[PDB]
Amino acid sequence: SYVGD
Amino acid sequence: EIDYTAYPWFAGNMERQQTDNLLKSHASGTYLIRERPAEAERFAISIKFNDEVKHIKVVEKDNWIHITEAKKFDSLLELVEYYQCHSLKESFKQLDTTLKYPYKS
Repeated sequence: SYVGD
Repeated sequence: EIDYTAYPWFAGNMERQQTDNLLKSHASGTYLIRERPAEAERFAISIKFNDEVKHIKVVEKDNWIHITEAKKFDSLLELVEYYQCHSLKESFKQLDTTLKYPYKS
């Protein structure tokens, strides 16, 4: 849902 | 302390849905820093790129602030100021953009 993870 | 409400890229506490509608119509490079409603005192960068609105976690660990482990800063301001001049591509190959336009334009 977030770019990082 | 630093009063982040004085910056045109600080949206305070704001849901993701509320952010996607605010940035959908703006040019690529339009961004905002918001507090995540589900995680108190944790922030996220929301950046318009191509035609999507990306969302990047701002991690706080061992007194460092960073969106990637390979580049760390002492404050959220120094983090945002760095990526205003350096593209996110150095740590996100699909996000070749800087923090170009604060969403209060």
